[PDB]
Amino acid sequence: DWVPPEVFDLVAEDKARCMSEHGTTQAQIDDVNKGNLVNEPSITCYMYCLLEAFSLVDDEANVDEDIMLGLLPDQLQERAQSVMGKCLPTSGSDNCNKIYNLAKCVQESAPDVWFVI
Ligand SMILES: CCCCNS(=O)(=O)c1ccccc1
Repeated sequence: DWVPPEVFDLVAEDKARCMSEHGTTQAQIDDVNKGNLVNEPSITCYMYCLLEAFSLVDDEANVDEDIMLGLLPDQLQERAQSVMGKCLPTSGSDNCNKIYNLAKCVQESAPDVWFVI
């Protein structure tokens, strides 16, 4: 992807901790990236965890859209803003479910945009 290699070390520790906390496998992360998302806490709570770690969402999974936009290439920022227009605010039964709903909304609307590290 566009995702530059310097992010993967930026995220490394948070990734390990989030996967550990949530019972997440790499296989599940791979699936979300190839389009396949289910409402399983091991993956949905992983995405919430990682978003939180980078201050992209609050304690109720409200998305900080400015921070979110500022971590994207200006190439995408346009298309991202468009997708957040549609898919924000978040809604759901809990923080994990809220991010499931968001991922799903983005994936349907913009395939290029919802990547998971
Ligand atoms: C727009 C898609 C956000 C969800 N992806 S992510 O949670 O893996 C993530 C990506 C980049 C930084 C932090 C978390």
